[PDB]
Amino acid sequence: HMRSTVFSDEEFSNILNDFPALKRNINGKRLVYLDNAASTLKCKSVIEKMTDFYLYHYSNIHRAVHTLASEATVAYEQAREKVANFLNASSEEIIFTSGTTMGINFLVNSLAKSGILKTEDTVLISQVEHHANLVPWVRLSKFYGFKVAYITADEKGVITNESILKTKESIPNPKVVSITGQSNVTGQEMPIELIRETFKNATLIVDGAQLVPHKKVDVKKLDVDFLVFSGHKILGPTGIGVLYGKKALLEQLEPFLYGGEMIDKVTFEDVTFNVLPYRFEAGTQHITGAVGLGYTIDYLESIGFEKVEKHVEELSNYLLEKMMELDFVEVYGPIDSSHKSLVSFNVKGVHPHDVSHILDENFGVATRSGHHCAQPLMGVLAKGSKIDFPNSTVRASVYLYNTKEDIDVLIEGLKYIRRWFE
Amino acid sequence: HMRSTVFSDEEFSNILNDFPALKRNINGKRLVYLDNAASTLKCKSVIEKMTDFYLYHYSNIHRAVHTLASEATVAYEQAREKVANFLNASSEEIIFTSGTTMGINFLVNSLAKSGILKTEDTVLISQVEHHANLVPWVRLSKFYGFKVAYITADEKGVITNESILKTKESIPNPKVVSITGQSNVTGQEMPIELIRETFKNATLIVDGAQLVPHKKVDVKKLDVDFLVFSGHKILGPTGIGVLYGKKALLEQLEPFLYGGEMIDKVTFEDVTFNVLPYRFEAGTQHITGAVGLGYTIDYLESIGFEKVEKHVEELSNYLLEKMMELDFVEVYGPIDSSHKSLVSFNVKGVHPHDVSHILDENFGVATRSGHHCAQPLMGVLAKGSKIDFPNSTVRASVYLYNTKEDIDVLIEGLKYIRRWFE
Ligand SMILES: *Cc1c(COP(=O)(O)O)cnc(C)c1O
Ligand SMILES: *Cc1c(COP(=O)(O)O)cnc(C)c1O
Repeated sequence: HMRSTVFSDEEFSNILNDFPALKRNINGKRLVYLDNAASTLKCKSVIEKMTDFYLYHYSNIHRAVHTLASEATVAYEQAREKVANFLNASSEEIIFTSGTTMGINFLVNSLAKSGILKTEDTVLISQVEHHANLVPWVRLSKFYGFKVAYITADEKGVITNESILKTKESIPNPKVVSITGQSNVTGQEMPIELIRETFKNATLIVDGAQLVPHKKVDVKKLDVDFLVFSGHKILGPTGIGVLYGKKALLEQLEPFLYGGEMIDKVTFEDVTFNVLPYRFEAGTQHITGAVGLGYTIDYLESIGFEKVEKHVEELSNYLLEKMMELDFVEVYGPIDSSHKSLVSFNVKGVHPHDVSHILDENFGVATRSGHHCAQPLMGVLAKGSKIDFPNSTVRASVYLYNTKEDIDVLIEGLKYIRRWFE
Repeated sequence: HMRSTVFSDEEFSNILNDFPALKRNINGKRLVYLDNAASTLKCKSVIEKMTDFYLYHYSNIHRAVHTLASEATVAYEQAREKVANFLNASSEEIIFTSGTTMGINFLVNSLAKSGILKTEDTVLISQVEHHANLVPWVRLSKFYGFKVAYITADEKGVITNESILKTKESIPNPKVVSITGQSNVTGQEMPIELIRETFKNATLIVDGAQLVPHKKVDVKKLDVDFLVFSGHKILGPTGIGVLYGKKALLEQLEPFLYGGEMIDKVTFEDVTFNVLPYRFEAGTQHITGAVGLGYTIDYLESIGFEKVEKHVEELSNYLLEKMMELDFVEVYGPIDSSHKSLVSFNVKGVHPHDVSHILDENFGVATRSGHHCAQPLMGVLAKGSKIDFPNSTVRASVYLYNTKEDIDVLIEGLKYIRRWFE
């Protein structure tokens, strides 16, 4: 018994067989893939469907008169609809992009050009944001003149409900609030609805890159204005992301990028724009990445996405339990049920890169060491550290095809690393 | 005998076998794919390599933290080298993007943000430009205040050497010149060396999206400042493009997009940027797309790119001469050896969309009708037309896997339309 409360040994066994990378061995040990927070492994049946699409159903899309162009166009718009149903949005509220990062850049630039984010307006973000939801705001404040303010994290990197309510006293009327739906370092799932009510007049953006892959997201319930995520973190193709926005807001936004398809009329001197969603898709999109993403979502819904979520939840609880028992590790983030997907940590007396190196070479375990694209968060964690804090951490992250046994290999690995450095 | 002065019947038939779409039949007719100028068919061996990458050598990149991460990093970066070598560029001068369109948008925003293209300045483009190399200039000139000027086309859409000189009399020192390498409507390969020598102090950008797939481009010899093209038009994956820029210029440009990997140091208040080329690659790129495009380049080089080029030339000249024989069609563009790849035309008394539909439903022939994302050029061609010009054209376009027989099926379909429908 694989030790699941969610999947039978047969269903689960079938799932694992969908991921050929799991048959890889590193120095004679099976691959134990715990770097899911950076990117995920690919499903053979999904990738075969993309291959069939490239080889037999492919051409450029829209203005479709010939047979392949119709097929490709229909498949692409069908993919948009699968994504809209997955988020409870309408299809004209789904814009295909290159990724989360592009999505955030699209918003900052489009909000400023549309006249919504002005000089001396304030954008409020959190201290635990990924560079993708931090650097565009901080750098572009120098060109457009807005100010950036932060919701502060505690010395373990936690954004408490109290911090959220306290920030509102101090920054009462932010023009934009952009926050992570879940930290790629602390593992903390954020209280999005509490944020939405506390900053009732703000344009609210959620960085969904870590959240969307393992937890149900209903954009109407959350009442977010915009949400972004990346395909490659949900078993999907690279080069494909999603931007969701409220139809009423998208209708007033200046396009980020310009070119073909997004126009209606072009003259040498002026342009007008197409309707939604095409207004915000300039030139040839990642047609096959979109179709592939659609097929990824079909795969997840065939397993059943509530089961995906529960399985990841039980893996997360087990990972965090086992990590908390080790007396020679320091763990970051909340020790509560908001903590999901991943555990960032340091082994006392051992450099993070050595932890990841030995885990990989001697135990076949893939983890990541470093700042995890959250350099300012590291400075916050340093203040609460009780060790000689290396300004970086090790990170183990779980997803669909992981097991409790994978986690037991990680633990065995870490014990070994402690005994080896003494 | 397949009528090639370039490939033996043996080699040619192996090349055809690489493209499974060619086995498709439309109402009993074999696919005759002549919409290459929109996008190209995919090679099975290439797509199998991409499949092997996705399933067995996949992870996020640029940090040597575990075995699959290193593999994936090496593969992506060797793909960057393959592109650099194909264009005779250094690898730090090659930036992966989502396509040609994102590439132009990058340049316009970055040139403005960097203080290079200012309110006083003029960008010179041509009247034949695709929307990708027209709309961003026109629309952003309204936010940034620079001026847009145009090299004029004659009434068949031809950009003559004399028109280029005449523009130089009125606009002797444009800050930026952005010009097509080859028009997607007239097929005219532009005289890039002439343009480079005539505007020697401008920042010269070439939109190579139609050109690069079938003609050797040596960026050092041409001495262009920037060049852009799209993967999907050179047998490659969707969602992937290339931007080439001279190292000395890339080093002074503000990045277009911000996020992970493109930074060096991030604080809550300031950022610094990574080295070339990563300065201009924000967040996770289309990893597998880049690898695929490398393998596409390998494939073209195993055939022999000079042979590809000569095959497309021989096909282009046959297409144009057979179209010139037909007294019921109006042909656009120059009737000389500058005309390559594609022929835009109208059938007298028949709407372009009906031509395309009849060709597809009766002859298996894929063509495109519409404005081809060049609406201002349509207005230019309207004045030279001798028929009731429908503000659109039919276009047939040839590439590697096409044959003189394919072109003969097109011609037969056009005569069927004339003879019977009528
Ligand atoms: C991965 C991630 C991003 C950036 O995604 P890309 O796909 O690399 O553009 C942003 N935010 C969070 C929280 C992430 O985990
Ligand atoms: C196709 C094309 C473009 C746009 O390419 P995308 O891949 O759609 O970004 C730009 N210029 C010309 C001349 C083209 O043929």
